[PDB]
Amino acid sequence: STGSATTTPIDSLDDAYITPVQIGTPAQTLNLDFDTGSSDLWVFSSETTASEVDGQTIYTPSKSTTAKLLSGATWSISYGDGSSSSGDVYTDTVSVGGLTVTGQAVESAKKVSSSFTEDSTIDGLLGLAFSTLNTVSPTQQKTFFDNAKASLDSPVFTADLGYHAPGTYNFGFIDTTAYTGSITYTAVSTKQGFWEWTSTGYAVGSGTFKSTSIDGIADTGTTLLYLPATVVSAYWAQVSGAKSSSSVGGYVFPCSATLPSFTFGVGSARIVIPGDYIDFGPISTGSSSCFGGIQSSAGIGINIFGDVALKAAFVVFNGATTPTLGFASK
Repeated sequence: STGSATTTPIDSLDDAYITPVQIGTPAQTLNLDFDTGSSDLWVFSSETTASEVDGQTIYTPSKSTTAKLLSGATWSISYGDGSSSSGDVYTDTVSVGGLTVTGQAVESAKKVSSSFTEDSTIDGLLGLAFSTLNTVSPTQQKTFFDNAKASLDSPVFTADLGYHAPGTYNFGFIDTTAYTGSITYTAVSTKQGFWEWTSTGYAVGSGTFKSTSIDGIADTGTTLLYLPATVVSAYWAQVSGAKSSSSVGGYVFPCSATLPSFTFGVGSARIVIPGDYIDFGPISTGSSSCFGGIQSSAGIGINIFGDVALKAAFVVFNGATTPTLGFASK
């Protein structure tokens, strides 16, 4: 089997991407944030505290003839941005882009933190990291990909995120029309539950490439590119007036600037992030200070190849017995 679904930016900045997902019988379609940095499929629901729902579409298990309470199971997750959610668990039929999994754990939110309530466009998350990170207790549950894997034509999914445009998540096949050149594959460590890999270096603009190992995670659920402070300082030093602002929470730059590109290494290959992808717009409405899309990972404890980096590439998440990641230009 295969599936193919379009993923759409939630706003003009590509702060996140939503993909329609069919849950239950008859189908209830919710727009979920596909997150290769976590491993829970959770949704706003008929059980979510009413004051914490503000425009989201909810899953109502009592209206699904295939829903079943997973008796005794609870979940609770906290994300790197400080947001969180928790609740109980149903199993139900879940389909993405024509690919169907029966018996998928659908984690129904009883509580969500304010940033989830405040984002009316995201109806929940669909985790695509390794199932070892799934938070369901006392019986840990499998991700949608893990459940689908054996049925797929090939045990892979691909992320093709757009810059200020829709893109695609494919399951079970690699669309050879969706990228240019060849795909370079690189080793993955699953020891922390992430799609963790080692970039071979970077360049700023037209500058020379610096060969240096940068361990980090491929995380579709993180907006920005978070790298070591040395690398990030070298980037922003090429932008007149750019500075790290403790009050804003990272590097800002004059909105009048033209940003340089940023290149990262994948083995001997190179992925180029155009400068425009690094512009996250005014820090507050009408400000001439703009927020940077490359930020320091110092204090986060891990480097994160988030959407800013991933959207510059066609990315293969290879879930073969020994997982690997593939990157191609596009």
